[PDB]
Amino acid sequence: QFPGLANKTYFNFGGQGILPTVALEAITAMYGYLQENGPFSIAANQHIQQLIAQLRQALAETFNVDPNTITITDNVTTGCDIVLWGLDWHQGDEILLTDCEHPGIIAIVQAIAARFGITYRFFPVAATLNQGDAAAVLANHLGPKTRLVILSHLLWNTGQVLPLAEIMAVCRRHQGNYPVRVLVDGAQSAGSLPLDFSRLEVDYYAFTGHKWFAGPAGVGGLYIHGDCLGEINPTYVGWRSITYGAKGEPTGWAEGGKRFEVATSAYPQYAGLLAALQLHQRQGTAEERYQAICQRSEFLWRGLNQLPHVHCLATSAPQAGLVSFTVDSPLGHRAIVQKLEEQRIYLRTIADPDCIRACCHYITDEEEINHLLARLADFGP
Amino acid sequence: QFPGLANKTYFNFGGQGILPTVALEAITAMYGYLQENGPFSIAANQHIQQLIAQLRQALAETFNVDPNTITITDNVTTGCDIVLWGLDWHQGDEILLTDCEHPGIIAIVQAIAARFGITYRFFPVAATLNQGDAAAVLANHLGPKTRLVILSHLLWNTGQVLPLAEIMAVCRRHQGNYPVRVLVDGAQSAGSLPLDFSRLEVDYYAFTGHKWFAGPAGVGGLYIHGDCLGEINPTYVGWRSITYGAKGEPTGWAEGGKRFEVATSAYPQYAGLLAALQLHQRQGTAEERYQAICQRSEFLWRGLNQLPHVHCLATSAPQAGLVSFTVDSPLGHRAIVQKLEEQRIYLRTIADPDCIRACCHYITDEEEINHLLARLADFGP
Ligand SMILES: Cc1ncc(COP(=O)(O)O)c(CNC(C)C(=O)O)c1O
Ligand SMILES: Cc1ncc(COP(=O)(O)O)c(CNC(C)C(=O)O)c1O
Ligand SMILES: N[C@@H](CSS)C(=O)O
Ligand SMILES: [K+]
Ligand SMILES: [K+]
Repeated sequence: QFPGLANKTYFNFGGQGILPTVALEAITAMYGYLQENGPFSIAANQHIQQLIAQLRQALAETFNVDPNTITITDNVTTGCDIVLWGLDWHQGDEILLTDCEHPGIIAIVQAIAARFGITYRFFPVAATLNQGDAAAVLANHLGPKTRLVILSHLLWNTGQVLPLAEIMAVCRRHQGNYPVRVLVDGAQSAGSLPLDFSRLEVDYYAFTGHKWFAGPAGVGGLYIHGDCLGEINPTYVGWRSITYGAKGEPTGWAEGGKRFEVATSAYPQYAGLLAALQLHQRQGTAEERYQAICQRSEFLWRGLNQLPHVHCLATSAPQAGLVSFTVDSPLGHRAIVQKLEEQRIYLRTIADPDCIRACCHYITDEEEINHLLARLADFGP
Repeated sequence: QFPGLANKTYFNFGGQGILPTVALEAITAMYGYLQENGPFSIAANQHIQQLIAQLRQALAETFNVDPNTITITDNVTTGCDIVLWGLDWHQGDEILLTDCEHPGIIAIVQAIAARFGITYRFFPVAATLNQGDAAAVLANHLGPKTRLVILSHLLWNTGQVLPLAEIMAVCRRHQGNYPVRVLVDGAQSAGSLPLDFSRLEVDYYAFTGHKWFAGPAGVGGLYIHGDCLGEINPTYVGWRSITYGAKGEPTGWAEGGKRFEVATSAYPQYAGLLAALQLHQRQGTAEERYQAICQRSEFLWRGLNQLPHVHCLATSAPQAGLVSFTVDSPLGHRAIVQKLEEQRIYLRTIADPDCIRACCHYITDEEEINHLLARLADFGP
């Protein structure tokens, strides 16, 4: 089902997943449908609307929520932009972000701070991978003007799964000028951790389809709890965002998540993500896949512990499929990742902390892990 | 090269262009390159950046401008959203729009009005298709508080080519509170009218590749004159928008137009637009192509004039490839467009004014036009 795995040793799912054959077939079939029946026509436009609704529904079912809470986007970042630019910020309002957030997300925050006169402070979570409590660190940083906390459910740099439920309680127990809300960056978590937003109570959860879900680059989504929808004003909008009047004029915002969708998008790619989502559910439940992912990451982590010059950041088994580690060598992590790539072994360098990250998916196997171990064994001080 | 033309009679280029074989080949080849070399790796990431640079450069050459003025987007609307949300609006600032702008664009202006307390009015341009002066109408509406004028270079509803140069001069000569700037919606003009931003001076020009340029749905762009760049603050941003420091931290904005680019997009589609652009230039100059488009639209227009129950909105030959008309019939224009599609003849209904629109491209032939005319003749009072 995943042809790209065969002639390589891939551990970069968190960067982009290997596209399954059913996804490529769906993409290709959609271009064909458009060429045959349109591309612009009553038939083609109806087929596109039906496709969009099917993908919105598939995502909704994935997270066990109502389709109205789902916005389709192009990537994780756009979901964060929609939430951050849509909040009715006031001068002096404060945003707290962990010290492990993506530089792109930090950039939106700086842009917001410049535009609305809000302020932002980081709180340290990287150091809580093996000890401490990230929820308690947050409690020690909440203030009177704190309105939004931004965190990645699964940290892209260290592989820690933040204690989201406990963190939500902490924010909800806080008595301040604002009911503290939390925007979750789910780039690594969605598609690997079992996520059920009925059971787990969240405010805003941004994700993408091109990483753990193994969809094509260019399609992602955003979840907004039904009760937080009214707090998010549309910013980037267009013809997909509105309801229409008698003369084709705008009369209001489209229902639910649609108000945040803009204009023409890569429709064939939506069919690709839908097909990939369906393939995963056929393999087993999110829970079974998650256990399989952990089985592989612990196997890799154990092997790495056995190599004398490799040092895993985590001192206990990985909580998900990310395994970060350093290598004692005169070379530097960037050179080591390049040398591994020359051997068709694919990992990624992490800037902070300075280390190397491997991603194990449920489709990763022991021979791949053992091959990675074999090649790393050669680096030394 | 344009396979989709066979077995249908297509006049919806303005909605979406028929994708050329070279474009589909380039899209498929890109998925293949990503499967073979990544999809996330040093090699794959470099190849994607190179592809992005090639597309930006090709767009730059298309309009005779420096690549630094080009932003890659997903559609026409996004370009307008970048310009509109990026300007530093103050209560009472005014935006003037023609009375023929797209509903999605009007909706952005409305969201802006609500958030910054700006105001907007329409100047009547529709009525200038056959008489009057749109530039003069603009002059009589220009005021001390007008900060920006939004207009479609080629009107999507009536097919009028607005006097952009004159209208630009009108705006330059004005003496008001703000130096008056003009944002152009080039959904219909780009790819049909010969456009040179070195010989034609514009401030902002939003376009897409999926209409007259015949690229895939999902890739477009925005031109911002260098003198206007600083006035546009990045709004939706992400990892593609910034430069990086030593610990991978944001250190400023990416070069030129890159700062308004967000995050992961459908890269294979970029290869598709690049290929469609290169084909579009393989077939004569923009002028030769524009003359061909007009030879086709005048032939349809003339033909429609001969049909007793059809009435073209334009009383002189169309200035571009759009030919709008009404039909005298109890059926209504939507039923007629549906019936035409039942015969694999593809046109579209326009909501204001109530009419039908046909798009003639340089690849449209007289047999297709004669076919549409034979079937249209069947309707009557
Ligand atoms: C926490 C997190 N947020 C946001 C993103 C940006 O992805 P989009 O392009 O979908 O907005 C990533 C991607 N990470 C990568 C690439 C990685 O860690 O290898 C991420 O890990
Ligand atoms: C003037 C104008 N502006 C903006 C758009 C929206 O395009 P994007 O999806 O690329 O933002 C269109 C679309 N027209 C159509 C569909 C038509 O003429 O049939 C348009 O004609
Ligand atoms: N290439 C950078 C972009 S920051 S989202 C990275 O993925 O680390
Ligand atoms: K070790
Ligand atoms: K007539």
